[PDB]
Amino acid sequence: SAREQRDCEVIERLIKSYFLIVRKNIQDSVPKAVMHFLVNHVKDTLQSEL
Amino acid sequence: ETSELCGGARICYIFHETFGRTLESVDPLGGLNTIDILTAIRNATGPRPAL
Amino acid sequence: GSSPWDRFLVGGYLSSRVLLELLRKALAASVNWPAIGSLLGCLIRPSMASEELLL
Amino acid sequence: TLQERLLAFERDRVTIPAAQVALAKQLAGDIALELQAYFRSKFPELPFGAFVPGGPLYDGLQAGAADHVRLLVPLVLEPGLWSLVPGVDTVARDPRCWAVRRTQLEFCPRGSSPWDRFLVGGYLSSRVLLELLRKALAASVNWPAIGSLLGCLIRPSMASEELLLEVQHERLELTVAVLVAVPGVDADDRLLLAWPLEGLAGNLWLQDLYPVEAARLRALDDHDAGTRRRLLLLLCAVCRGCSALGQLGRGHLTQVVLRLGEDNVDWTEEALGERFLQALELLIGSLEQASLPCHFNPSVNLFSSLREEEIDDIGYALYSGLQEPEGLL
Repeated sequence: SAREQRDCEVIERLIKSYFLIVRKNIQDSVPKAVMHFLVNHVKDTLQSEL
Repeated sequence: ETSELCGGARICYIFHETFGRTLESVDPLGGLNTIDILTAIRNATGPRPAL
Repeated sequence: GSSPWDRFLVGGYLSSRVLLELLRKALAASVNWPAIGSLLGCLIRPSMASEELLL
Repeated sequence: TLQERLLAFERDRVTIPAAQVALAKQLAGDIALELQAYFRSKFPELPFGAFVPGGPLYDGLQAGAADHVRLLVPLVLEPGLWSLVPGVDTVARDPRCWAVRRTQLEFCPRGSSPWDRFLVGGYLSSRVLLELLRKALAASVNWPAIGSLLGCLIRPSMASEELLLEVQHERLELTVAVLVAVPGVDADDRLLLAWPLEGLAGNLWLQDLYPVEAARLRALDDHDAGTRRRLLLLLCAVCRGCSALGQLGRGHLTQVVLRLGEDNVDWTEEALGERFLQALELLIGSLEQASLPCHFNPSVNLFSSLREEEIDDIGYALYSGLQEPEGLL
């Protein structure tokens, strides 16, 4: 099929576009989680821990 | 002491030069074999007919 | 049982019949003709007689 | 004509501005020197030699940023404790790859050499070496200091062991292919490259015959003041300016030109057009056979990684190149 291949190409474009949106968000999301749950946490906890 | 990047901005490096770039290398068209996708959408239809 | 062709062994002879039955079944349904048609850009399917295919 | 077009084509498409070339060579040395200093402090236990810049940038004319800066990192193995083995001789039977065997353990047991940190079974691990050194480049190296020092943006690639000059202040961008390899021979040519084999044993190595091939074409030209390398340089630019030839790299062209080089024809600039078409004919024929045996190792088919149909299509594209020579230029 050819028409369906063209429809598949549309799907591929939708996949790429949405994926990149998701990935872009992840690029900021993770760092923040690490800072929040690990870095900033122990930054304050350690004193009481020690 | 001036030396290898560490402690602070090294993590900034991790969150950009390492991590950000790492993600930039991922896909976005990876795995997308047109023909396999055509199979996948046939599977997505399933036992029924489709418009 | 030592040869793979012994699955077609009836009495002491190789069964062309059973071979045909399995291979025609493979073409009849097992083969993913939707993948073949999608790949080659065409409509290809199995015939309804002997062991033939139709474009 | 083709002859005239090739001459212009060299000037217009082969030549990569001398300013960029000189800057690239400067940075090649600067990066090497920084990494030398870094490895001295990062891996003081290992006997790393002085790193050597090379490749097209030096090997030919003004290549500049057209291809990678090759950077040798010398794995000075302790003579007598390590030995070269063919991959085919082992269970992982791949003659194209090589193994470095640890020996003399009855006099120098594992833990005595610094290279024994890479000792798996009884062989030197190219894989672990790559993992650590790529990690060093990936993060350990202070690329902010390098960029600040040299006045540029330099960082590590996201594949193999390469570096990227994102931009030197003087309008220059380029990439560096870091070749971590055992010095190898006293000819300063053949190296044992820390190869990144994914299959079989990833500890295996690659016999680097690049400078051997380059020296051979140089020697062949020096034998009769010929222009074999000039043809190669033209072909390189043709591939750069032709997406159909994106599957045929410098290595592919090198094998063809080595075959061409081993001949006695008009090797002067006046017959660039003639030999250009001859190069096309030889390459196309190889493509029609879907087979390009390496000049220094005929068991290596350089077209074996390419689709037969695409291989033929490349030959057809080049065939139209024969029909309209200047259309490749």
